Amino acid sequence: EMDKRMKSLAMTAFFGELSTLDIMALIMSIFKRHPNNTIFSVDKDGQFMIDFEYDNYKASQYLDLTLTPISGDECKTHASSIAEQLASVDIIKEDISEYIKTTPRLKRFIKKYRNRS
Repeated sequence: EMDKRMKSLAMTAFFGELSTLDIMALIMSIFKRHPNNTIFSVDKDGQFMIDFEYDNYKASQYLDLTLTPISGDECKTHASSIAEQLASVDIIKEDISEYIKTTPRLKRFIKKYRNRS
């Protein structure tokens, strides 16, 4: 089930700073857990996001987002965001340590997480 600390941090200290990709990288980094699959989605405001599906939850749930599967037409509309996020996912997977290290908000997040006070 979802980690209560990660959720809290994502919704306060890092409110609005994190993407579903960030959440996937952090889950990988903190918990060594990988998604089962990816879902091409869009949010309330037609922003494209790859969402990540795990055993009992999605990455988007850490951000309290209500996303919807992309339609056929939105595939064309979001082709550029699709290619950038795919490219990022492969980067994250290749060396999660380097990504956390070189992504300032993620590195900060790991610090805030590893310190309950």
